[PDB]
Amino acid sequence: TYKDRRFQYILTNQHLFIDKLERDLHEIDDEFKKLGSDVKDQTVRHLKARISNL
Amino acid sequence: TYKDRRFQYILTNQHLFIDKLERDLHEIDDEFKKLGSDVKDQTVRHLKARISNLEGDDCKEHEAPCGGDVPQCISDLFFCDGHKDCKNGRDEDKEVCSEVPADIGSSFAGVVSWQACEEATPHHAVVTITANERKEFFKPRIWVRAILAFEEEEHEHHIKTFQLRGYYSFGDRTLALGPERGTKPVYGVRCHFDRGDDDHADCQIVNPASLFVCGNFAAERH
Amino acid sequence: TYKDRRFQYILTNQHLFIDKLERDLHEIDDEFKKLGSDVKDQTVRHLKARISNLEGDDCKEHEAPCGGDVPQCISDLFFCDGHKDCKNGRDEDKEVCSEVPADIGSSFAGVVSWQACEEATPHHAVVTITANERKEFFKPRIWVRAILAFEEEEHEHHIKTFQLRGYYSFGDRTLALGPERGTKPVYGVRCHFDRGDDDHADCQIVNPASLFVCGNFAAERH
Amino acid sequence: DPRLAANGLRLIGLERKLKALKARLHEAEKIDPEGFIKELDARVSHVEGTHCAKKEFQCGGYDQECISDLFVCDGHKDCHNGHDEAEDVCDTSPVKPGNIFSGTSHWHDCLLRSDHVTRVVIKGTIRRNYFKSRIWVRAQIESDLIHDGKKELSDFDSKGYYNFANRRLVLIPIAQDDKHLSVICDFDRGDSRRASCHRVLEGTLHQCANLSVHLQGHH
Amino acid sequence: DPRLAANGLRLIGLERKLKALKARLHEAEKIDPEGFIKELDARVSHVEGTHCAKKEFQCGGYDQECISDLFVCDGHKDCHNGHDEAEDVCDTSPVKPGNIFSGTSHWHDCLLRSDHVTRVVIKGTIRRNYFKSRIWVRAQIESDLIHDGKKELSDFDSKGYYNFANRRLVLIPIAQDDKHLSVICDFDRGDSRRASCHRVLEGTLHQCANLSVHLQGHH
Amino acid sequence: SHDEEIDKLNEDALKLTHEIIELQEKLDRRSDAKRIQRAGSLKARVEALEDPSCPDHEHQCGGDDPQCVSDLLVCDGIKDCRNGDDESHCHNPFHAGDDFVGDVVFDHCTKRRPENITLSVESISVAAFFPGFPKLHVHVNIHKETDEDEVEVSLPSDAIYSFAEDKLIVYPSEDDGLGLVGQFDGYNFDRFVGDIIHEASKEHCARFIFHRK
Amino acid sequence: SHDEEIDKLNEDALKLTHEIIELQEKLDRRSDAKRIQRAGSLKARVEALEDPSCPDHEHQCGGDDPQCVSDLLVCDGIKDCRNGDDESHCHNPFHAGDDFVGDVVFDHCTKRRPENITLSVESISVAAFFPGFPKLHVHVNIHKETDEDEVEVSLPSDAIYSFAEDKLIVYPSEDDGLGLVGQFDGYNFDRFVGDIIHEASKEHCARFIFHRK
Ligand SMILES: *[C@@H]1O[C@H](CO)[C@@H](O)[C@H](O)[C@H]1NC(C)=O
Ligand SMILES: *[C@@H]1O[C@H](CO)[C@@H](O)[C@H](O)[C@H]1NC(C)=O
Ligand SMILES: [Ca+2]
Ligand SMILES: [Ca+2]
Ligand SMILES: [Ca+2]
Ligand SMILES: [Ca+2]
Ligand SMILES: [Ca+2]
Ligand SMILES: [Ca+2]
Ligand SMILES: [Zn+2]
Ligand SMILES: [Zn+2]
Ligand SMILES: [Zn+2]
Ligand SMILES: [Zn+2]
Repeated sequence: TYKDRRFQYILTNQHLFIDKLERDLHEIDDEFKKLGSDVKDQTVRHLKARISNL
Repeated sequence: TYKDRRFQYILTNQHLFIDKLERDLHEIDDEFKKLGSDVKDQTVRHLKARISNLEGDDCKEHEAPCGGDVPQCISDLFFCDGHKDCKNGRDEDKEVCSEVPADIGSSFAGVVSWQACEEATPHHAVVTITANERKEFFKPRIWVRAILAFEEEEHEHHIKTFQLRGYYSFGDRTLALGPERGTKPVYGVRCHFDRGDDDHADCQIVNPASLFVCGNFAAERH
Repeated sequence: TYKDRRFQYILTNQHLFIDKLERDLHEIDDEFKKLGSDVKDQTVRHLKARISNLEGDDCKEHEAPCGGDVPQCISDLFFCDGHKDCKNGRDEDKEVCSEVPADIGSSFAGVVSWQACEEATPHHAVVTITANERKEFFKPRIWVRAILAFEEEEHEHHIKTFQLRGYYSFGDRTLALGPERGTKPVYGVRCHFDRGDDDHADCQIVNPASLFVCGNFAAERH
Repeated sequence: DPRLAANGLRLIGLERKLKALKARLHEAEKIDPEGFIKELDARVSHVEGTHCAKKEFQCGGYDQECISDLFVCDGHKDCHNGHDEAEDVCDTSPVKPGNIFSGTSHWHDCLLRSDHVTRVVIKGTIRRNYFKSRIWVRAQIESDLIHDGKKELSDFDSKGYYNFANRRLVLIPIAQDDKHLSVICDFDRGDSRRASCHRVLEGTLHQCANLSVHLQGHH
Repeated sequence: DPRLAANGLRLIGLERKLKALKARLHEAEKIDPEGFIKELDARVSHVEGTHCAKKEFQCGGYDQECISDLFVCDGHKDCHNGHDEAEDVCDTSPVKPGNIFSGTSHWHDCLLRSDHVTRVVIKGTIRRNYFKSRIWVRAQIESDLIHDGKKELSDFDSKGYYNFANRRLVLIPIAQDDKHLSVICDFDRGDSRRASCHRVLEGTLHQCANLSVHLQGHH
Repeated sequence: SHDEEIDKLNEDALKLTHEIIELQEKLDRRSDAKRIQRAGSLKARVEALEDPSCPDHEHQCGGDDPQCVSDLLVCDGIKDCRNGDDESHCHNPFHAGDDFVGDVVFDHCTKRRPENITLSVESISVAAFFPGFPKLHVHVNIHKETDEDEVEVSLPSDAIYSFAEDKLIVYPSEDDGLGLVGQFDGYNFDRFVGDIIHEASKEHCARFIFHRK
Repeated sequence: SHDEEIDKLNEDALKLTHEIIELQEKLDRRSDAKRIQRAGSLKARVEALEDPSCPDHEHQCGGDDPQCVSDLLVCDGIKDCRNGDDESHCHNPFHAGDDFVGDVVFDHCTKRRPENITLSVESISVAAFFPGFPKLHVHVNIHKETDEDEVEVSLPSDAIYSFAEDKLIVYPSEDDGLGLVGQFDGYNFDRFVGDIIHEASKEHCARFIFHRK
């Protein structure tokens, strides 16, 4: 039929839109990962300890 | 606004749909490319030529076929003389009457299997057209001066060269060569251009007198 | 019915509209075809080659240009020997190292303007490679045996033939020929394949000793 | 949504079209121009014959040079044009193990069988690096015989060789005195997929059956 | 009307497209690949020069044969390759009567004029059938001079010839002692539409002005 | 904005339409009926050069698994080939009303020695119980104008078409042993070779190349 | 019926779309910017081989009606050519942030004798009252690794671009007479030849081929 292909046409490019969004999300997340990292809890513990001692 | 983002939402995933379609098209086209290819027009021309030769013709000595849809045989002496003697005019066709196989500088070479005369093993032979003349009152022949030469080893250093004169006949598609005036009747050459083009020929190195075949080479234009 | 004829009425003059569009398209396309054509790739190749030759190179004797985007000069003896000596590897390019200009059966012909040695008027000269050898331990040269012959009138019948030996150098793009072993130092030939292909060359018929130019011909592969 | 909707309809149309074209691919694969011409070249070349002796290999197609078939695909360039080592010539896929050639055997001598399926099943190949001129083939020959009302398989183990020069597979029955006839196949159809075969007596090469196999292949 | 209407919209789209393409034709005509290459060939060939004497015509482009320019386009094949009678060579349209070549004259001798328009107007041609090597041209030379605040036309009647071999139009002033300088144009741009000209003194060929005409043509 | 973007959309869509139809055109060129036909004609010439694959009165089913089948069993509505080839030839090249015009190749036996012969098909009778050999009523039309006279002729004749042999057999209508036999290429069907043969000596004495008019 | 006919319509319409876009593609190929550029480059080589058409310090307006105009009047916002050529060159190949990498052709005067030189454009200052000669601040970056050491350098330098000559002039930053001059093809603008010249002897002692990175 034709109406079936219209409905399927809507479904098809909502999944496409979701896929685009997913790709964009991955780009942004990848961009965020290149902001260094958080710090080793041991480095912080030892730093705090050194300050305390001083 | 919101309506703007709805419109933009429709635009965005029509382009997405187009992109998907494009990718799918590329897949299908790639799948089609892996179905081999079409064929070299030379391979087909030569195949058709070989079939034609195997089929032969009902022509008499001193006749040649006109070619075409309705078979007709006419004289050697009637090809390319400016008057249409074939019912379909093929004896004056521009391709049939190609004077390229007898052009100055034309050289046809190939490896020779000998059967007599020369006791050497298979080497190249080259025949080179050095001069030509096509008389305007008698156009069905091109008179040519040629040179037959043999490929010989780096050690020989005493190469053999035979000067020839003869003609190219359009209907026969034949280059016929014999000894030049006063030059010791050693060799003659018979080349038949039957591969469907002006660039390949079946040659025999013969005795000028008996036309006895001394050797054969498949000639190719270089 | 009537509704059927309305639907059919719509179909009928959409096909009519398509037909009009097709006719208009054909008009426009026909108008576009009358804007000349594109150019023969050979004419462009040869033009580029002529420009390149006029530009020259900063190479020394026994050097040849590598070609390419960053100019570099390397030895005659380094072209096509299996090791890349050019920064861009051009001295081992498959086109540069084409051994076609020295192929057995290759013949290059053209009309000669003489300036000495021969007092005849402009006729053809043909030089035909009859043999070759490319030593595997020394690949930058192809050693060739050739024959220089002259086009002479139907009345002469005593043609002159000169047997030559020499080499083809890839970097130089040069076919250099001199007298065969023990054959009277009369003529040598220098052909330069500088038209951008393996099919045309600027030749001089020279004295083997002095390299003095006796005559020039524009050679073409037949 | 102005005519944006219309364009959407166009896009559905294009999707439909693409689907249809992809469907046409199956039918398009049934046409092999290059292979057709290769077949005709083979058949014509057979009608022509050659000027070479038996056990000789003619170099080019038009070319006049002959070579011993003991030098064909041996790793050494023997033809002036190197045809004896060309890839088409030296293709080893007619006897690639796993290949199952099937065809109808038509008997007209020796045995009184009606027309029936035969399979040549390539089981193994050995190609000595010191003698590449030939491939030593081991194969199973199976025949579906509807002998006595019911069906019955008649199979035997066999061994022989594929010779590149004449494109010929010879299989004689391994230690099978039991009246199993040899098979000789010629891959003379321009490819490595079809062969013109015969069931023959090994000693005399007398042809007892006509057999034409094609690869098909997958049981 | 299902999606028939949509298809109708598509058709309007195609109509619009066609209109646009037809519009692009004008801009497409401004590009002449073949003519561009012919121009470059001309200019390069000029830089190269030739090995021929003056008053000689070199046959091909690479070709070594020379011919007298009295034999060029005379109706007889004189070149081994017949180039001296070729259509491009023998084209008579540079001096087709009705042609109006216009250009800017830049003076640097003889006269003290500022830059100004000059027209070479071809008025007639005679080509004897017994001597086709040259075309005898009659033409009008017009110059727009803004001499004294206001504009004034300076024109004179002239006569000369177009020589095919060197593609040169020579026009000397008809009985014009009145200090009108001759004009010499070379159609050296690969076409019959543009020419590199000079205003010269007839006796000495001294160049008093640089002038480059193009056909344009229609008053 | 709301027009520039829409126009860019329409444009990309047109370009996609173009690329798609391009693929389709490759597909079409590959399977072009005329090309397949020409291929068949070529293959047929080759087959003519080869030794017959079948006994004198049989039919080669063809295919990658060849088979021979009696000529009398071709196109009788019963599948005898394992590939059913005998039952798919079955399109008669002649339809009531068809004209074929043949030009002379050689000729040394016909009465009028004409330049050309028109063969007109007038009717076709196909027995339902024997469809493999349709019967035709045709007219052989000749028009020869010599010096002494102008002669025109329209000879009604009976014919049979053999699907097995792709061959038209026209039985003579006049008082000479002269029959017309049209051999079809196998693939063309718009051209046949018309040999004129003595019904008795089997001697082949004339040949015309016929084309569908 | 009402679907078969519609489908045939859609089909004919697709085929029309294809033919139309084909015409468009011919049009596009003819006017392809890259092709026109290459043509310009070729023409430029030819022009280089010819005698200069203009006095030492002037600019050829070009066209079918040539004209010479002072180099100081090119790209100053006032039309001096009759065809306005002096006022349409005016696109600076260098933008702030551009990198060009040049590979050595020959070299016998530079300090480090490097394989390659990166020229980085850092800023551009265009005087509104004198736009024909933009001033650039660029850095010449070299990185040479020998046996004894590894040397890296980034020499800040001042430059001028001449629209009249399609030429970048980089004034030396170190204590040698060594300046860099980049000649543009006239049509490329993604590649220039960088000659190194003694500010004094005018001697040309090094050449690098620079490409836009
Ligand atoms: C038959 O032949 C004559 C010439 O011999 C010609 O005038 C006539 O038109 C021809 N008819 C056809 C159909 O060829
Ligand atoms: C410069 O050349 C060296 C090799 O000599 C290479 O490793 C480096 O990447 C090059 N730098 C650039 C930007 O070309
Ligand atoms: Ca004739
Ligand atoms: Ca090297
Ligand atoms: Ca070998
Ligand atoms: Ca002349
Ligand atoms: Ca049947
Ligand atoms: Ca200005
Ligand atoms: Zn059949
Ligand atoms: Zn009747
Ligand atoms: Zn400019
Ligand atoms: Zn800085």
